[PDB]
Amino acid sequence: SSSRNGRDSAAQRLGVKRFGGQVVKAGEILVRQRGTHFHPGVNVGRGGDDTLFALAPGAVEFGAKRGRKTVNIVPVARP
Amino acid sequence: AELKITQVRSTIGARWKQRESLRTLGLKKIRQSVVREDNAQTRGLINTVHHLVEVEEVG
Amino acid sequence: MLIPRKVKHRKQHHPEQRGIASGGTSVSFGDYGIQALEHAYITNRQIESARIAINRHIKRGGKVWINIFPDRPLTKKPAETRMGSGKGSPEWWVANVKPGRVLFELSYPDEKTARDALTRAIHKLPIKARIVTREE
Amino acid sequence: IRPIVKLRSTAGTGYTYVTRKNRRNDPDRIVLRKYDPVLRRHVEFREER
Amino acid sequence: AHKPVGQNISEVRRNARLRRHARLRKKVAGTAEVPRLVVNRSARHIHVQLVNDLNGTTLAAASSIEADVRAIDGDKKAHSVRVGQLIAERAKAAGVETVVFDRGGYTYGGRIAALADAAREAGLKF
RNA sequence: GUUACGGCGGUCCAUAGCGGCAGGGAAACGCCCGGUCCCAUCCCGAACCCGGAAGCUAAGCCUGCCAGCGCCGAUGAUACUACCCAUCCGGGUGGAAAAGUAGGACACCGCCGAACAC
RNA sequence: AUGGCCGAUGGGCCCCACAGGGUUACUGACGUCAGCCAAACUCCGAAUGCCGGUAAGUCCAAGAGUGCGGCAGUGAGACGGCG
RNA sequence: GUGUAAGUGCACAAGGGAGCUUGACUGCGAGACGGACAUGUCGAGCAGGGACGAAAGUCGGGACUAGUGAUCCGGCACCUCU
Repeated sequence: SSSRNGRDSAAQRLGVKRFGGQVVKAGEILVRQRGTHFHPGVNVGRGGDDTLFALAPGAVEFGAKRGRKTVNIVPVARP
Repeated sequence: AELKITQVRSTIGARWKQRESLRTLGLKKIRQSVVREDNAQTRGLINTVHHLVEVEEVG
Repeated sequence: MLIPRKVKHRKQHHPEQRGIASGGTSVSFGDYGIQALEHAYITNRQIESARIAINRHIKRGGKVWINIFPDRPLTKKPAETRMGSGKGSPEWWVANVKPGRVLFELSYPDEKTARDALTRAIHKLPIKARIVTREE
Repeated sequence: IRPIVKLRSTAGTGYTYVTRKNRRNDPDRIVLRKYDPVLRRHVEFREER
Repeated sequence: AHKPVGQNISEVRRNARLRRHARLRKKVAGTAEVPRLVVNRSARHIHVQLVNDLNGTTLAAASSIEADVRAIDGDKKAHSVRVGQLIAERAKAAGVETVVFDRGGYTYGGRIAALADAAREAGLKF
């Protein structure tokens, strides 16, 4: 006999790249995702592939806003 | 406040966390005894390697 | 023999034979019942034979319930074939029966004939089981 | 022959190029579309057949 | 007894206005350096606030209520230009030159547009 | 400063909702009156917009009453579980610890403004 | 997907037309009461592990880690515990 | 319902409709993801010259992820190179 299956796609390495508290530079990829399981918030932008990137430095802060899970970047105050 | 921690069993068959916890306690051999505090850190180390150590509350 | 009208997935992993049953641990339908004490895949044939054994040991009078449906497929590769070349086709339909799960229930007047019928059923069944009561 | 072909939208006022794709079963060859060229600025581009 | 069955056009208007207000407010938001000039418009009056949505606080407000503008012998658009002038000069007093206009879920035209153009004239930037 | 209050926002966006049954119209919010003007309906001045102030709080909005429906929901226990002990017991230790249930939880906070007060 | 309850729906019967009716030995959807199941179901949701930070530990040593370069070999694994 | 598989998402709409349009751009790209290598991916932001919008702002193709083929070789157009 034979199987009509056997295929699979390449793993896309989606996920969260910078978790809560992680200090990140601007443009840093925080979240690789397909939709908006994580939404963009403060100083975070959404790319064409629904990827979340920091628009400014800071520490990643995961929050909520009207039920949506959000990703925010809180500034790191210099001494 | 102080604990005497004597290694009684071996690192052979022991996992990385356990071996390195013993190192972090200062133990390298069977029947090697090290004296530490009763802090949370050494308490956690002992919780990780209780099966490899015999503990005695000093005084 | 019981069987589902359809399943979304015809080829499924084997149901995990672990854990005590969390639901169906009691009667909720009748007076006397069969409780299981082992893990097992109970099949169509077993269920129907046990139901029949009850319905023959006692006749018109009383009612029987079957609190499990065998909606879990089990495949079988053809015989005289090598390993591989795909997963087998469904052959058996089973119900994963954890201990505690009540399988059969009945309501009949005389406890004697009821318990004896349930004993016939248990002997048709592949597992160690137990008579249980709605009362306790 | 493909329905959606290369097109090669070129420019009026200088015949340099931009390329994209457009279905052949549109009833024309003339995808007049504005674009920015190098060496000039926004002008109308057409598809040289 | 009595029991009306359909939601009134007032409820429809309110909820829809709020919907489209939130719609444009997805993009628009105010700051201390660029406040949100948010409008409310009834059939009788018009109101504006300057908001810093960071703290959810108002910096300067204006309205067609107070007598200095209610006394005009003109239309609601006249009241609107006066309100724009007032909120412009009050914002200048508060230390503002640049805002972002929140039309409150209304259509930009008539009274609201006149208010906005008046504030633009008086000095605010948008 | 006080409102049965009008806006703008916030909350691990439901302890906030829905549905009650009894209420309110000071300014305001509103319905509401008309389309001459900007503007508008893939038809409609319904809407959008504009000009208005005849009457009405009927509705929206707002206030009080609530465990009726939904939502929240511990504790303890259980399941599951990392490590460990244990020659099958998936047994047991010390740690973590649900879901479901049950007991019980019914909006709050801020800024501005309005009338009044002052 | 189990049993009840209701009862559309149809099948029959009787009023016997054709419609409209009641009535049912029957099927009986939908809904509802109770009990259940799922790797490709999830209102939920652990422990662990992972990422990061931080304070310490080890610290005459783990003979650690990272970077560069020379030299490799390996790229047939096995059993056991757990999933 | 989302052009089309499934999933993640989308009702705040990314779904439905209308108007205007061509950013389905040029030069670039801080920083990142992913990573044997080669591939691949996101990208704020600066300028140019534009579209829409009152403005803020958005637009470097499409809700996202597939829809493709290294190098060699050769072809075409343009270029103040040889």
